[PDB]
Formats: sequence, C-alpha cells, structure tokens
Amino acid sequence: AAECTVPIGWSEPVKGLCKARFTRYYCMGNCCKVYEGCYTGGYSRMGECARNCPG
Repeated sequence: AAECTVPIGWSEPVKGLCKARFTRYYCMGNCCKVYEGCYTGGYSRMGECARNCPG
C-alpha cells in the first residue's frame, strides 16, 4: 500500500452538510489525497494538486 497519509500537524477536510457530491484533491504536505462528498477547498483535479504539492 502506497497511499497518502495525513501528516503530523495536518487535519482532515471538514465535510460540509450540502446535498452535493464533489471530488476534491487536497495537498497533505507532500501528497495529494482524494475526498468525495460535500467538500470544498483543495483542487478540482488530480493534476492541479500534483503540480502544487511537493513531489
């Protein structure tokens, strides 16, 4: 398993209570982590997150 672990001092995104499902990609220090639900913040695409997250 190579996945993206939320680092020390970082938080999970806070899910909204909206009735929409979005897919968002958050830079968790050094890797991008994907969340689906009423999430905002982060990036809309994997490529955008990857280009803005240490590699």
